[PDB]
Amino acid sequence: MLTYGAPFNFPRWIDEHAHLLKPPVGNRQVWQDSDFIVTVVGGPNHRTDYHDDPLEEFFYQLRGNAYLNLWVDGRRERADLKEGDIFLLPPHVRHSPQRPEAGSACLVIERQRPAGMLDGFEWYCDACGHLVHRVEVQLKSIVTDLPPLFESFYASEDKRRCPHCGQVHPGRAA
Amino acid sequence: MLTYGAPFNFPRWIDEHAHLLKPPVGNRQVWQDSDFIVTVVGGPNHRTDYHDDPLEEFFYQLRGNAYLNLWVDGRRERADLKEGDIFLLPPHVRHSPQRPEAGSACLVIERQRPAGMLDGFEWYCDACGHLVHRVEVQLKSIVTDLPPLFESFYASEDKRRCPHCGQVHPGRAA
Ligand SMILES: O=C(O)c1ccccn1
Ligand SMILES: O=C(O)c1ccccn1
Ligand SMILES: [Fe+2]
Ligand SMILES: [Fe+2]
Ligand SMILES: [Fe+2]
Ligand SMILES: [Fe+2]
Repeated sequence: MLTYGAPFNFPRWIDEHAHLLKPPVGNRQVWQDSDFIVTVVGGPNHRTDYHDDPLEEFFYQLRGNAYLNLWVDGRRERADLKEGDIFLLPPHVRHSPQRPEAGSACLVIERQRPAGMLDGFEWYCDACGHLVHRVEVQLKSIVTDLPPLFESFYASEDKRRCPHCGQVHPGRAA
Repeated sequence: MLTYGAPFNFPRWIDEHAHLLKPPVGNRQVWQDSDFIVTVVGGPNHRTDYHDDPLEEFFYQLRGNAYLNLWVDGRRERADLKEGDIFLLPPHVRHSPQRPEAGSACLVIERQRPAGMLDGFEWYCDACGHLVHRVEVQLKSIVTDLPPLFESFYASEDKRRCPHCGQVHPGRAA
């Protein structure tokens, strides 16, 4: 059977879910309990965490523009997602997506992670660039598994303290 | 490093590869040697084989219209991919994509299959509906692993012969 339902018009779906593609929610997963995790992410949203995904991430910036702050070869780099761009991110490339525009929409496709394959979330020192804190998580549900992780970092000067230079990371906004 | 390169404009890429999105080639994979197999499929193309994919298939019909002939719950059914539609096909749902329109373009995303996880290709009797022939294949490369499979079916009245009613399947065109 068609477990995931029939085909349906994507622009219409995006328009119908526009109220969820903005703060405070910001994103909406298309199908539940599927192997391919298909999400539409809107904006505005800025963030300071880097994601270490053990599998690939596919991006197709449908409306508006965004960018990914990356670590590439030990250096801070930026990959721009201009409207119309597609991009495939290799496993483990650290990325912090920034989505400054309201009304923007990006198709992001990932795979469910197998048991034992963990995701990392990391923060780096604005002053010296050293890793400040890393949490590894078995990501089963984004909604329940992820926000408390972020909240616990923001609430803790210990977690936010750079082990190299001692500077306390700002937390939620940089 | 960005193994798969930087982001790039998708409509421009599709326009630049338009000569490959029509007979005799018909499709073009976007990135090589990636876990996510990302393809753009054009037209026109009609076919008689059903695919039994052990993993999910994601579709986004970007330009023009297409449709999938399916077996759902023991009955012949059709899922239309109208321009703008997205669709997620569950594993093992038999599907025969038909792409009647020139200039059409559909984003199709699949995963590389692990060793031991095989794809099936099947043909069914137009008269009685019984399975006529099935081949299982470890799909490593579409270009080399798949066309000879199809050719060997078309060239063989034995393979094309229905075991229930004896009718010889037409082969390439129905
Ligand atoms: O939710 C994710 O997995 C993700 C996607 C893009 C950038 C950072 N994180
Ligand atoms: O190439 C495939 O895996 C495929 C895709 C869609 C329909 C039939 N086959
Ligand atoms: Fe990510
Ligand atoms: Fe520091
Ligand atoms: Fe298929
Ligand atoms: Fe038959």
